[PDB]
Amino acid sequence: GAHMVNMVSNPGFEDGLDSWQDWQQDMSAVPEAAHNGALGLKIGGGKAAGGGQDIPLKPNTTYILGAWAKFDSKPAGTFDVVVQYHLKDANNTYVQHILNFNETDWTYKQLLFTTPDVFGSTPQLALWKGDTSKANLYVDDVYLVEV
Ligand SMILES: OC[C@H]1O[C@@H](O[C@H]2[C@H](O)[C@@H](O)[C@H](O[C@H]3[C@H](O)[C@@H](O)[C@H](O[C@H]4[C@H](O)[C@@H](O)[C@H](O[C@H]5[C@H](O)[C@@H](O)[C@H](O)O[C@@H]5CO)O[C@@H]4CO)O[C@@H]3CO)O[C@@H]2CO)[C@H](O)[C@@H](O)[C@@H]1O
Ligand SMILES: [Ca+2]
Repeated sequence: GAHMVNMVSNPGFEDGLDSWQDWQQDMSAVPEAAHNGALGLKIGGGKAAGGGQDIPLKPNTTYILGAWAKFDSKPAGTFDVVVQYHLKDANNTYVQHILNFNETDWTYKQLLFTTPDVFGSTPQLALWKGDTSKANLYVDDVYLVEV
């Protein structure tokens, strides 16, 4: 109203891996992983792996983080979607806003948070598949919207 601002670049992986860092060389944008559109992100099983992007959030602002994910077989651990940054306080507090997934059917989760007055480091959006079973992880439509 009149627009909703989304802060995630290439949120649906429709531009492949554009804008996303592939930390463990274990990511591909493939039709297999799509929940919407032509592509989704597949993070390959067998080792902990993930990727992410840096996001310039505004201070004192309400954001909604949301994502769709599923594992293609039962995981031991989880796949986590995280917004993280440091505060500029005495303890340099590291803040993490976390969605945890372990489902084998496509599942949507979301959370709301409000950013501080000042950031101690540039916010990062992390897609972290910490599970080490053979399960592949699909994730799609990762949104971070200002309201
Ligand atoms: O690989 C080369 C590449 O590395 C980049 O650095 C990456 C690195 O590769 C990743 O391994 C690393 O992954 C970390 C995630 O970013 C971060 O979100 C995650 O944080 C954990 C946290 O440690 C943990 O305490 C927390 O537990 C919560 C549970 O999830 C909840 O269920 C429960 O209720 O509460 C607890 C406590 O809050 O979970 C979160 C989410 O999993 O830790 C990951 C590592 O274990 O990210 C690095 C980037 O930040 C590097 O930048 C590149 O330059 C390089 O090329
Ligand atoms: Ca998609």
